[PDB]
Amino acid sequence: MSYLLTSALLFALGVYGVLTRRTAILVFLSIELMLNAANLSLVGFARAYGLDGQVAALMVIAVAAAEVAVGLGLIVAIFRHRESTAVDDLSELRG
Amino acid sequence: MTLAILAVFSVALTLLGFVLPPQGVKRATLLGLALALASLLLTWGKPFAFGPYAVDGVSQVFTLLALLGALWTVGLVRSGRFEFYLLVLYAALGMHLLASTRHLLLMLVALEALSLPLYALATWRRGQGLEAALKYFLLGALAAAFFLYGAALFYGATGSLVLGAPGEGPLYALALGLLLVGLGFKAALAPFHFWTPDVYQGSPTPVVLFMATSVKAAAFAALLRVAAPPEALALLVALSVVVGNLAALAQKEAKRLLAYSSIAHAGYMALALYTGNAQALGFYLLTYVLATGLAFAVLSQISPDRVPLEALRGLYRKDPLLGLAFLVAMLSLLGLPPLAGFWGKYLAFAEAARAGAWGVLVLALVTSAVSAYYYLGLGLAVFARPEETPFRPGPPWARAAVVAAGVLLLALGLLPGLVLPALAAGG
Amino acid sequence: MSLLEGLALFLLLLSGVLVVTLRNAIHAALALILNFLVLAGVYVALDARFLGFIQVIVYAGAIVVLFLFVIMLLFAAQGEIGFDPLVRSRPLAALLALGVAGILAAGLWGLDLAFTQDLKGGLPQALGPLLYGDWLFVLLAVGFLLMAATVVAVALVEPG
Amino acid sequence: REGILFTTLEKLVAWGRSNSLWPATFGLACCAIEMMASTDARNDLARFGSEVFRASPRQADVMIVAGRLSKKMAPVMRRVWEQMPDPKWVISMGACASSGGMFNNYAIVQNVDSVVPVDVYVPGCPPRPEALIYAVMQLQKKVRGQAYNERGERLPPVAAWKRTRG
Amino acid sequence: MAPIQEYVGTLIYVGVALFIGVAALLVGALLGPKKPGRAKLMPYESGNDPAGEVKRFPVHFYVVAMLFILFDVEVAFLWPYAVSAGGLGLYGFLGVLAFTLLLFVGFLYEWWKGVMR
Amino acid sequence: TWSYPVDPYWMVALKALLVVVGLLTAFAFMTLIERRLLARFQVRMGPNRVGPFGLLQPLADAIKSIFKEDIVVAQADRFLFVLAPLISVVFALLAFGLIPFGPPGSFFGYQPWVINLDLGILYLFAVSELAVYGIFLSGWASGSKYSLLGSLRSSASLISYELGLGLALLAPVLLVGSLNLNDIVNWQKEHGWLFLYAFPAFLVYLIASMAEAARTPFDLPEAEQELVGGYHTEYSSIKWALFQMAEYIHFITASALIPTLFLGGWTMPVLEVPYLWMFLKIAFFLFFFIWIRATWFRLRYDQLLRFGWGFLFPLALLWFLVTALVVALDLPRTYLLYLSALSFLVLLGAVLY
Amino acid sequence: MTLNVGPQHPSTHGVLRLMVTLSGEEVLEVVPHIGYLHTGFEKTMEHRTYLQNITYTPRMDYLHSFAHDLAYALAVEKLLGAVVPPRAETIRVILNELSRLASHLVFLGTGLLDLGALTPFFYAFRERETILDLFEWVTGQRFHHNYIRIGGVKEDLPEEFVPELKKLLEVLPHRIDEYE
Ligand SMILES: CCCCCCCCCCC1=C(C)C(=O)C(OC)=C(OC)C1=O
Ligand code: SF4
Repeated sequence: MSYLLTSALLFALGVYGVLTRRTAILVFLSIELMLNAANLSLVGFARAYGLDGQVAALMVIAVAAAEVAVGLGLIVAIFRHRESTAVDDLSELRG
Repeated sequence: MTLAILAVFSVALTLLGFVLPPQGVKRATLLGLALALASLLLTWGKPFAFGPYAVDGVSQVFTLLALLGALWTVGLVRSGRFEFYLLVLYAALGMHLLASTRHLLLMLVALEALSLPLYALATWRRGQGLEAALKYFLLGALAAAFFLYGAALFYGATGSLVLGAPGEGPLYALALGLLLVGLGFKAALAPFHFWTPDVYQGSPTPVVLFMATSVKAAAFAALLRVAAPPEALALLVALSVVVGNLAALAQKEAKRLLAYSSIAHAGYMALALYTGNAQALGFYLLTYVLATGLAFAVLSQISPDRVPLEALRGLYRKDPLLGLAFLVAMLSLLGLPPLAGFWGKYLAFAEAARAGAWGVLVLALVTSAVSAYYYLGLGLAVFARPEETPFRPGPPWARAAVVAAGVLLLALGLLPGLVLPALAAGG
Repeated sequence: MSLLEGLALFLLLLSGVLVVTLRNAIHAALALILNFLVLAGVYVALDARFLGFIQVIVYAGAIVVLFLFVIMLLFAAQGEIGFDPLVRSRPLAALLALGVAGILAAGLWGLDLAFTQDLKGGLPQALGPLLYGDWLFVLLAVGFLLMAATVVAVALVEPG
Repeated sequence: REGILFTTLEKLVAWGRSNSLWPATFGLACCAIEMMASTDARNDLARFGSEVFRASPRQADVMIVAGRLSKKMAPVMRRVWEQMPDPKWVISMGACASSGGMFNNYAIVQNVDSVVPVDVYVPGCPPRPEALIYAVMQLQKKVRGQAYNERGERLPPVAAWKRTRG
Repeated sequence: MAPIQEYVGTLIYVGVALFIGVAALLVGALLGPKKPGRAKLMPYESGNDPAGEVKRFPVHFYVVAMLFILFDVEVAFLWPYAVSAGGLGLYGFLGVLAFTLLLFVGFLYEWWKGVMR
Repeated sequence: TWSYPVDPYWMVALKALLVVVGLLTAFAFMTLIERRLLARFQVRMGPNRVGPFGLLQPLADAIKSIFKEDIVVAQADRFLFVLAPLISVVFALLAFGLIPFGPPGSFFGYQPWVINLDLGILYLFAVSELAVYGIFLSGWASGSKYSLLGSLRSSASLISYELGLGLALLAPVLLVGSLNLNDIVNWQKEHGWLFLYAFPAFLVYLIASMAEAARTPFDLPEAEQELVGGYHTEYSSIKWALFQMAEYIHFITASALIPTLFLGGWTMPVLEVPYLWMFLKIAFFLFFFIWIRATWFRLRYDQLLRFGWGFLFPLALLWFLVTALVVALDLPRTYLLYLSALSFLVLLGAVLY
Repeated sequence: MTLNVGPQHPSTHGVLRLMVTLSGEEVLEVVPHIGYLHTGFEKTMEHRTYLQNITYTPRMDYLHSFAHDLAYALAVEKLLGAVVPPRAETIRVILNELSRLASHLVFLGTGLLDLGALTPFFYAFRERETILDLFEWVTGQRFHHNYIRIGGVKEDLPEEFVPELKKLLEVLPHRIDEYE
């Protein structure tokens, strides 16, 4: 149970990352932290409920890898020409 | 047995774009989507299950809606970049996989597989489009994190990751809420709706068409499978409809206002989740798909980049058929008799009242009455004096499509007793 | 067990503190890699062994390497640039962060379960038959997702 | 701590340094081809310890000044000598390096001892490679404290220890 | 399976090795002339500005590394198939075959598009 | 670890220290032997000096490397600069104990190995990635964009071929069916010399093994002769020694791994002596690789990546799918004998035109 | 990368300074900077005897030096109307082309070494040493030989030279074929 509570704490920490971090790339880092804490909880419950959560966590890692590739391509595309990746400077579209 | 054709055509055209011009790639994409649609028809009421992949009425109808939207949005784009269409097939398949399963993890895989090409296809190089894509991307990945923690706590609450499992108390409710967060975010339910206005304003008009039809369709196809409790459902509906319409009042731009209207319509659709009829919701989503596809086809004929409200006025004088279809669509999104949008509205409200949640329904109905302001400010201006406005009078393809959509809306407003039987398992 | 497990958890927690705290992208990435190393250790401790070594192989070896490459190609080391500070967001989100902890803590406390099943070690030997078989369809879906992600990134740059 | 002031250790460490001399060439001119020849397949500086040749200055102790030193090139050599690890020696290869040689004019520094502490000189134009071998032998037996000048003195083992650098 | 104590031994290995490693650094630190000067700290090459200030270096490295993450994911998928192959019979193989095509297409894709980028 | 016993903790730690000092002595003597072999190749001679036979040069070098002003460069990151050599050295030293030098008890009583983890190749794969980690982390840490370029090339190339390693090494696991190397060795004892079956994949492994700093990708890069490589150009006394030491350690590690997997890990068909034949094959690969060190040019890592990407890895995956097809149908193994013999004959006969 | 390919580093033979304006692995534009070896021949020669100047001419291009000494000799001979005996001329072309082969040998050695393989630097240089011995046989110097004179040559070739030159001329073709 200590491991799953630790997963909760790490998920919360990655949430504070995404809320806090100013630059796109560090936000993406926090996103990976969150997803991997989730996979930790999956591993705990996979130990508990019969081993399916392990293959689950593997597929989750693959998904995270794919969306990391695309998200980093995008982060590059926006701020290769542009100034700092900092996301608070993007306010053109307002409600 | 549709997935066979989807995989075949996707993989084939993927490589073929290297040897074949993008125009031929587009022709092949249209043929592939049409053949997938035909396969869906010939499988009407013929469930096919191999793994957790389960073809049922929900998957059938909702994926048919998404296929129609994809066909329509492919019709418009003439890009000399075949990639701008390949993702469509990809995206299409993703949404299909979202509907055809109850498995949370494969549902997540389908979510990402359909959402990534959406993130990419909103890039006309237009500066605001990139901001839109980035905001959408970050919020989508956050929602995937939420849904994944919900799946983890679900696998904790039950030995399987399939919905409908017995379910515990507070832990199962917690998992349900964590799943509902991401799913409603994807379905434009408040207070998880913030992404939709920015995304619809920034994204190119045909892409917004494809999204506002197929994304919401597949999202609700997934949502119906959840055991969504009444209380959270009520709160999401109330806030969604209220915020959507009220803030929609002040909008000066067509596409953004359509985004807020789609948030309010997500609020409306979320009622059937009380009983999860999925037949009445199927019909509701059919009407909405027709209306929104029509309206955004018009918006794409006018301007892919951006359309302000005033630009639409006088649209009747140019083309009468289009003006009539646009006004019919305005009513269908308002839910006014004798149009099928009212049929979907009434169906969702019946499913709600049967569950016995009243005050939320009252608030929803008052807000729908409020919506008449802008539904009219768009419908009625159709006759007003046209100011200077760019108009490119379309091909015959889109004209026939818009006319067919309007005729279908009026018919199913008059004669819904045709399709509604065949929105269950095939009764 | 608990003796070293507590220390491992404290290392994980401190690594998370840094990976969300440190302003230097490189410092952050290294903290994350130490996190994944400890996390693979925990996985192995949790009778799931193959997954921890794939975690070190793929995530450490492949991805956060690429992140390092990007933050070195895109300097970005002093992330705190272009502030638009919104200082109110610093504590507030933390409370929301605290919120998102407590609820989950509330969600999982008083929960004791069957943490004893004969997995016989999470070797890929035993992972195969589930993977190819019952789970083969998810595998094909993942492969298709990867194919789509490749094409997406390619068309995403594709200068003309 | 400088490896000094213990009867056994200083002898041993100086022995080691002497035999492990890692040259960092500062190739300038025609002497440098004979310097390359000091390792060739007929007369190789591949025994005394100077086989390995890290042209980087962060990985070498002995600096072999091989050629004419134009004045624009002087401060470069100044830094490159300064850009060495501190136990460093400067060997002056060729006539042009030690004195002005036949080029006694505005173009060349007339004594390298101006910018860097020169330890050992080796005349010749060019010095036969074996003159470079004898020069590195001079420096070798020097750092052991086994070197005497015509004044008779024991000379300090390391030059670049005797300068108020600045 | 295999005993867990061996994995424990692995950790002990690092504990010793790292320790001697750190010890080496300590030795290297203590035995030194330690004569700090401005020019010794200079980055490189004669006065200032070895590279200087320019625009960002090529993302080609990002391309290679992203490629690598996806294909290493592929390899991590292939190993469980590599171990348990016969017991799954042709059926099992069939999946990975189609699977391979998918990522192979990806590779083939990036081959027919190429990276001069 | 079905069939293999376990030693006490204290003996594990002491074996660790023993392997450390043995790698010190061994890599020092192999630096000597590389000097001498390079010299012997180019008709010039080695150090007939400070020996008698030259075997006192490493001591002089080690004495010089210390006292050599271990420097902390200003304008460089304070902590990472110190930390990186430790990373590169530690993650190079470890992950060599797994390689068995004999049957159990052939260590004068206990055990040839240190640890015999059930998942060997995965552990090796991880530490292979982490060595390059240390390398280019040092490259950045120096704060010289000169060395930055070199560290970038290093990581890119080595990691590309680190990918290709898996698509190569799949096949022998298919045949053996275990991830503990000792099972693979015993497999090579009964059926024999795995490489005979897997020549093509073996090739793309050998070429891949060249990438891990051995020589001729040779855009490692070395500080010498090109845009200076990473992990040096800023290190003076002990850290530079640590870097090159770890590079040599990984060198001999690969030269020992290649025989164990594909060829005949010690386990000789004839005369079956525990250590000596393994050390002889290690020295053979070392001599071949030093032959390469002397004999060939650079690659610029652009054509190198084109080569690995388009040529090596498709070949490795093709062979892997063939082997998996066979094992799934399992009808004979002989079809692989036939196809591998033909593959070697083809990859050779195209030379003699 | 406003990169400073410095003088003599990185191991660029022929010490030269390059300001490579560069992004990535291409080459945008290299701004050359020289002046780091200017010795002042064209000035000092205004203060040296004609005969003396043969002490100066070869030490500029140290690979193909005897071509410099030969060009100087011919220039002055044409200037003051000098006559070269045919033997002097023949030995002149022989030693000059011999230093031509020496130059090409070191050229290929340093080329392959600077980027590429290190081994073939030695064999060529091995042969080069024989060439150098030849010069030491006749001129008493490895290279930079002060042999030619305005009228002709310093002195005759010693008795021991010619067999060594034939030896080298007999072994060289196989050597060159090997390199090719
Ligand atoms: C085994 C390594 C031996 C090389 C030692 C000398 C370093 C290389 C630069 C020296 C050099 C200079 C100055 C030089 O001017 C020159 O001629 C253009 C060379 O070769 C053709 C040189 O090699
Ligand atoms: S002393 Fe002679 S060989 Fe040496 S640099 Fe001067 S001119 Fe050249």
